[PDB]
Amino acid sequence: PMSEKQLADVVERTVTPLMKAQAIPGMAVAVIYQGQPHYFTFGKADVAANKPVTPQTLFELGSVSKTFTGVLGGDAIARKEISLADPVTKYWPELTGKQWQGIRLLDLATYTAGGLPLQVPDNVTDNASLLRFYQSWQPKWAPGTTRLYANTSIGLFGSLAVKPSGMRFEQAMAERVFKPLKLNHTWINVPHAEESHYAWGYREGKAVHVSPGMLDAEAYGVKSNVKDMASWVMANMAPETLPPSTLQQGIALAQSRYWRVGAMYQGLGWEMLNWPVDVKTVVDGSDNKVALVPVAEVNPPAPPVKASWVHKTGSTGGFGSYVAFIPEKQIGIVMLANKSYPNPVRVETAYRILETLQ
Repeated sequence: PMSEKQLADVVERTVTPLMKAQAIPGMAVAVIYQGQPHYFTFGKADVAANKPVTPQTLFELGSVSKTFTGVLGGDAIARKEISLADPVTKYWPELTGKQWQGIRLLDLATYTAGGLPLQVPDNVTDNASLLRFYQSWQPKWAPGTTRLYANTSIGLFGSLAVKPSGMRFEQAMAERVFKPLKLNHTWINVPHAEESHYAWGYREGKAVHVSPGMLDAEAYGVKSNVKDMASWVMANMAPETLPPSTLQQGIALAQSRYWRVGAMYQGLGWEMLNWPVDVKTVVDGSDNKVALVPVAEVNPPAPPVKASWVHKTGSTGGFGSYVAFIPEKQIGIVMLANKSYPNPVRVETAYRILETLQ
């Protein structure tokens, strides 16, 4: 096996030229190897203040948040509070339009409603306007037949999935996911007392934080540090080491295979490819296209496959994050950066580091 010094050299030799070429001010990396997290930090969390990235620096996870939403939804299924087969209208009866007949929680969770768009419009700022948005939406294809990656899809899934619990989404996430996993520095809203740890993001050289928006918490709103994110990867890679619970069951539901697009399988938030797989296949299987694509159904959904590359990319205006793991090999990686840089580059960087552990 690689020593800690050998692993540090692999990470540093990869990340240093990457950060220079991409103008990424700061990165935090965790490698999961031999059952242990290994932390590596680089650069600046706050350029103007010359504050370094540390293992306590909070980054915006952007769409990596969808993995938390998927697991929380899986937990609600395991609690018997919701079923993926339930109609959307069971949880939002005001969605009376005929286009909503036949659309299920499954379709919201996995982007198969028939072309719900990527973003909630910024001018939609309350529930009355959000209702009008969904009631005006016209699908392009029948439900359960196409994939279009969308915050309006999985974001609405998360909001509806928590309704039987009596808690708002943020409360439910804290009580049912963050707290049982001891993710005590993972936040949907960064508390005032934690702001000193919150990195700035950088877009066109300017310091930025994610803007508020409807469904933000559900689709892109989690902030976390590299230590909690390493714990999140460990819990999802080896849920059998957790005590028996609805959360453990929900982790399994989120890594179940519901649809296939090419070499990618869609979970709840998580996405998977069968392992072994070449890096070019992972890159080609992780583009969320602007246009709709057809899907193949996995019926019934297939339970988690240990021989998988499991991953999620995510960004905000100022941040770029990536998590990936291979349960068969018990290796994984977290890369948090305070600039958004291309998703294929995140995959290539992660794949190269993980390949040295094999």
